[PDB]
Amino acid sequence: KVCYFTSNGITHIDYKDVDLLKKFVSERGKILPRRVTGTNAKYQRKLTAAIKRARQMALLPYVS
Amino acid sequence: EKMQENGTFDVLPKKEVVQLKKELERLEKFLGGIKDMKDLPDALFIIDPRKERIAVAEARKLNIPIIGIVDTNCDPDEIDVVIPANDDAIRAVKLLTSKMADAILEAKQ
Amino acid sequence: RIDPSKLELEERLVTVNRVAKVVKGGRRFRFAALVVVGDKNGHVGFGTGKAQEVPEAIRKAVEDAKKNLIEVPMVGTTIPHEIIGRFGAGNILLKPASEGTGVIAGGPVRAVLELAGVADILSKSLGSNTPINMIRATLQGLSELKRAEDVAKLRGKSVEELLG
RNA sequence: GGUGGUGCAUGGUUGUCGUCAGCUCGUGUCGUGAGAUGUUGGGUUAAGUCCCGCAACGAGCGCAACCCUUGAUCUUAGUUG
RNA sequence: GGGGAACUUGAGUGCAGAAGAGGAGAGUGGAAUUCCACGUGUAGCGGUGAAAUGCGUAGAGAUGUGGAGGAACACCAGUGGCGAAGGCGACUCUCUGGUCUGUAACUGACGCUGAGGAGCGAAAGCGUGGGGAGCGAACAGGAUUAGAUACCCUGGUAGUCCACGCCGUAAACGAUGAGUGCUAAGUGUUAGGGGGUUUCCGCCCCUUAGUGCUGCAGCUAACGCAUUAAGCACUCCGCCUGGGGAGUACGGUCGCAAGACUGAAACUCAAAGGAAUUGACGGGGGCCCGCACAAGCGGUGGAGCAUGUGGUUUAAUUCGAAG
Repeated sequence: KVCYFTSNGITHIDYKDVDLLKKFVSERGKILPRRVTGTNAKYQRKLTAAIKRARQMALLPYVS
Repeated sequence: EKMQENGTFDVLPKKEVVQLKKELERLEKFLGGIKDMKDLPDALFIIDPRKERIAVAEARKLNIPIIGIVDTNCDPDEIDVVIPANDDAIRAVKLLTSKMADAILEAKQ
Repeated sequence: RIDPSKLELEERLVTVNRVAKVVKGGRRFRFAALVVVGDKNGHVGFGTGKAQEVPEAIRKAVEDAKKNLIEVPMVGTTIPHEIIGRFGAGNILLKPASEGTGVIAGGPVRAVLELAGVADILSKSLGSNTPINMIRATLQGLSELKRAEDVAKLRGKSVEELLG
């Protein structure tokens, strides 16, 4: 598919961008996989670097 | 073929159908118009040895210089005469076989 | 090139192996054969021999023998130089010598060199003692021989310059 | 002369796997060689039956068939029927 | 080989980048297991091939909130990252190792390998305390079975877990000792860099580095291996010389011990193993067949009697046939 980040060409996720993150989160709260989203390896490793932190600030759910 | 028109054609009406004419449909296809050979020839023309290395092997194995249009992935170690062209252009495979058939046509004198 | 069948082949056998195969009932004993075939003027070859009998395997050895021959240089009834063949775990080296030295070779190998006409070879079967591969150890080395006038033509050089 | 001995000296003779769908050869190649291909793959059949595909093309012993019986009818022949 | 002097590609340094589950430290959460407090609520749940032991009218199991406590860190997860190997996956911070690119600024061969020596090295085990929710050797119980000191079954001690000290072994595996160059491709994939139209996105091409697969020459005994070599060459270190006896005994070091490392011999077989092929078998799979089985009918094994071999019995019970 198409990388969502390279469509913007965008750097650092800036963790408060919850609605930008919620596109990459599944229905119940799990992490959407790489091959469905079609991101990049540099970007996919920043996602779990970001998504896990917003889980610890209650901005992203664990299991909903 | 001597039997079906000149020989004993009247044995059964279906011995020829099950066996003889079923043989006639096979060998006129699968042994075709090379049938009047009676000799070991000294040349061969093919279209794709990369598709059909199998035919080239025994021709190579008896030291026979052969010709052929080849694809770019073919074997120049194998063939003595390299002809690089489109393997599936219907005009070009008619064109290149026209020059070679007219080569031996003028060489009949 | 391919050596033609317009020669005088002498074709004495080397060994016979009885060779089995195990079916529902029991074994099936057939025979194997290999015959060194050639003249005494520089053309040596062989073929395999497979049948269900003794003598028809001797027949079918001659076919692939006449399908596969090879030629050896006979400089002074010697091999022209020294070489070591290495085909398939049987090493057999080849050394030239003077003309009185006879044919000192292994069992099956002695039935090869006399079927070259070349009567001056020292050799020693380094590798295994198996009859097919020792003959494969000979002709593969004999294939890699060279002639004195040929390599001077390869180098673009004088033939006598290879000697002096 | 032995119906004396050994069917692990034998011919011959039959059972048996089972009337099961199999066993090989010739040529060609394949693999240093043993062997492998043909016989495997696809579709069927009671079946190596048969078609298609197929580095194999073929042939041989098998299967079936031609042999009998019973099941219909005609010709010829009708007694002891 | 030695000495004297230069060059910069080998290797190193600067500088500019980029990747990271690399290590060590103190702290932080989120589901989930159990435990316990209690509401609500009734006869069972629990477990298996089947079933029992265990748990339960004293109120279990299920369910609702709340509480303690440990250890494990889903999703991302990928022949994906990194380390020399063992290994490391929640999160953040502090501290710290190397890696790769970009050149050129610098050094002027400063390098490679390395016996002994040194340090690291999963799991088990050891010594001292800490902590012990799951899990769990030993043992116990219930089955299973001719036997069950086993697989199953409910519990269950050490352990695992932490700090610190030691043992220093494994299929510690890529069954491939480390480095340098060279030798068709095609192909993904992780990190870059250069360019070509383009801010782009992108496509295409060139290019370093690990990372996988299919492949030529050649190597190979065959399977296979193939720019990450088992190709062709070279420098260095370890190891093997038939199998068992045996990694045993003895002798010595080391350790808190368990045992590790160095390491035999008398004896004895003519062979033990390597890949490969045809077979036969499989309480391995796939297709498929016969009264084989299922769905039925009628008998045999009880009863007398005929008959046939057994054994036994006799003067001999003629000999042969034995799933």
